Amino acid sequence: HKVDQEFQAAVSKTSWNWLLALFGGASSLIVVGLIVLVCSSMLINTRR
Amino acid sequence: ESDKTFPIMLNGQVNGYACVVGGRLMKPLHVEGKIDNEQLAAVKLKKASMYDLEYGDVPQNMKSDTLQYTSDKPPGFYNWHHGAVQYENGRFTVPRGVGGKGDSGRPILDNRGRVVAIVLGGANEGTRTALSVVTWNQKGVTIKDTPEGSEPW
Amino acid sequence: ESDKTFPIMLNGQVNGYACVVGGRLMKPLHVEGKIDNEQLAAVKLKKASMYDLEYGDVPQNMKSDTLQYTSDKPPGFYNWHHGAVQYENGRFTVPRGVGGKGDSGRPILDNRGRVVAIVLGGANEGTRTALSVVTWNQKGVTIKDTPEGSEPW
Repeated sequence: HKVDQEFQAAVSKTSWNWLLALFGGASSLIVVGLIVLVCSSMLINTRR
Repeated sequence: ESDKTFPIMLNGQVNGYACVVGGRLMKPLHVEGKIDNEQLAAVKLKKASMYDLEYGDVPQNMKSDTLQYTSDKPPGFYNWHHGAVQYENGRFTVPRGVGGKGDSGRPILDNRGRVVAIVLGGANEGTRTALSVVTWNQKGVTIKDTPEGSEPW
Repeated sequence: ESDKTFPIMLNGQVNGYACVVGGRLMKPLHVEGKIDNEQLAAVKLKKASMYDLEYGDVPQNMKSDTLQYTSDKPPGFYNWHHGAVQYENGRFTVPRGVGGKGDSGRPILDNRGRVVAIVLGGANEGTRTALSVVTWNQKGVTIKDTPEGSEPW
């Protein structure tokens, strides 16, 4: 084998897209949860 | 007030009061004890920790006979188990000396028999004592009004 | 109430009451029986099952002499066959032990001799009895008020 096999450029863009979608779902979900908590707290403070 | 307000027991001593308003029973969180009523002991309480309160759905045979709520609060004198409380400048105050530990959760009544606020604590300014309570609003918002230096009773 | 309120029979037993309001006859669905009046026996009763009711168009002769509905509901006391019924907090109740099965469809009367609601059922709650009924509204909207534990009379 004339070229070494790395980790970054060793998985197809289909697998990369599926993995990134599955992880970004959780990341965006926790971000949305934090945003929702902040918005609820701000609404409570404003309408207090 | 005497009939529909119950004592909370802590090793056999009074330490608070649980109030039934509009078919729901509220009790301060900071006061720890067992409700004297046997029926209310089986009522599940869901807690607003940031409001220092827990509320629950009362059983079927006491919800109508309850302290009817109200939202209109003109300044002046209002009823209280220990006497009269002055609502002025959007603040509830009492003469300095009356009230203390174990009076948390005491309902404040209206002249017509309705509830205006529930006492949680008090802070002494020297001249009077400003009561940290929960007050209601026209838009149906319950603000926990706590003057600076408030100590929960 | 006596003149313009017809019981529904079944095997010689009264099990409800039918009411002619606003020029149209109304009858509740949970009760089964035979309408007393012969002239109204020929009305095809269009059913609102989710409203637990059927309504029909009364003939020409009797549309002039009917009970009148109302939209404004000043809180307080209202007339009824079994005395005064109490209205607060968007809710109707009666002193306990008053009313029972077979009283469904009996209108609630006000001071000026007009209908404000139609009794459908009740829940006995010890201190009082909460009446599960149908009521009107400002925008011409018919709304049910059926408290928890309601039983169709």
